Amino acid sequence: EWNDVDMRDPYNKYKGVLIPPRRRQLCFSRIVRGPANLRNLKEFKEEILKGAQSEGKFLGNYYNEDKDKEKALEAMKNSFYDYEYIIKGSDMLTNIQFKDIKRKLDRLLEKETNNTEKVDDWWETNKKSIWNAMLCGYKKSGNKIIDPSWCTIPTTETPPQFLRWIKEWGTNVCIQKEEHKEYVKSKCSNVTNLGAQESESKNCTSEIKKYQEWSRKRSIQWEAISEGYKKYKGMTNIGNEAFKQIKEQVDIPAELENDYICNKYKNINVDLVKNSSDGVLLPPRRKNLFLKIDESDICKYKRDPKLFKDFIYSSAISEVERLKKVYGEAKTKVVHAMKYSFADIGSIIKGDDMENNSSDKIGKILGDGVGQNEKRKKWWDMNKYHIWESMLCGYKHAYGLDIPNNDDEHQFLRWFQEWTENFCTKRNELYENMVTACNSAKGSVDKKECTEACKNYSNFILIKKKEYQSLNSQYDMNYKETKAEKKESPEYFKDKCNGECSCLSE
Repeated sequence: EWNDVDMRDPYNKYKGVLIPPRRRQLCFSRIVRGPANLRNLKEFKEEILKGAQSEGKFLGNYYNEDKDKEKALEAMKNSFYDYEYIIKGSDMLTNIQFKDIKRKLDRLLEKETNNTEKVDDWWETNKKSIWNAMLCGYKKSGNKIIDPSWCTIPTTETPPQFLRWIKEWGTNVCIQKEEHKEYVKSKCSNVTNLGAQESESKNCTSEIKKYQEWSRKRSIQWEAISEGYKKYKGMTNIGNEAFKQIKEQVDIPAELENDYICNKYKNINVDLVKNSSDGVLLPPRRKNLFLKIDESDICKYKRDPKLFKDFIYSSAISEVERLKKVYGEAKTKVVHAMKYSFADIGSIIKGDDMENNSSDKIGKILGDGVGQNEKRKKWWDMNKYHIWESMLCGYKHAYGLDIPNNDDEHQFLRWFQEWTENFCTKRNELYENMVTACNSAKGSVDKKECTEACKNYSNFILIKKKEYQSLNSQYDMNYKETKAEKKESPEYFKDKCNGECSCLSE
């Protein structure tokens, strides 16, 4: 059981240390101390060896109790890490006299003012002895790295003790969280079927709710331990909120009744907007999209998908970098352009939209179908999340989080919505320019600047019909019998914005 107070009381240091439930209970065969005054260097070494052998035996018995495909190895490695910390603490731990008195007696008996190098070498010798305690054990008896007639794992080098403790705590907390998630997902897995009533399996939700609060108890506790580490360091989610929140799978029945990660983008480092249109218009981004065909990596994609993934990552990073440098400085228009680029990339990578090179690339990489891109959809979602995190890091570094639901809509419909938005922006800009140009001004015209001011707007409106013509063709795509119209087209345009379609379809 998670006994926070039970450890806090004897610790008397306020540190938030919580051992796992399996590592906490005990094996009672071991005795805290045997002989009272029968203490000698050789006798003390023998007693420590016996304790280590017994501990290994109980670890093996527990692993046999588990009998898991991979949990056994994780428990084995954690046991070695914990015992290594205990043996080579070389500092103050939660031991009354388990190490201090032994070290004092060893230093007093070995020689007058014995050095700590002798104790360190003795500890390393004990580690070697615990490694060799198998005594050429049979392959069947012990489970280790599988080799012909020799099932053993190589010795693991000891990293820094501070980093080693950080890693052990992280692995413990993670393993706990995956185990809790597996337990919650196993039971009450099916919620879509007969999930209208919460009382049918409400308990399961309560369980996750309990887990949720337990997760909270972890979070603060984790923070506490972090603080302690800050003191001792003296020389598929978006952020930490996901740890406190619960998976979306439970949201269906749950309806209401420091910067190390951010440095990965840096570690992985390495006129289009002002172009004027001259039967289908060319979008400013898709016209100069970075989708160059590389025939030198065609065979590599078939041989090692890893190279293809690395190429995809590099291309995405380069495209996002060039886009951010070419956007400008205005926050709102820059974010709108980023959303437009994201929609364009999602559409292109789905293999659904007039481009032959993209279709050939998709076919060569996987030979995708006409419109089946579920794996492509998930890949696009992951790439969008990665690009969003990279852009957040870039913006934070340049100037000192969750993706909005507006961009999460269908890419095909969002693409027309963003056309409507940019058309409205252009209309407003032209209106303001024409009002400011010569509105205050009044046979032959005296100022030639405004002779071509308003007319272009009409020509632009003519382009509108062309777009409307394309819109008409787009309507033909929606006019199809299958899902011909979920809700009326002009009213759909009006309601497709959260206040941004007031100037749209007016």
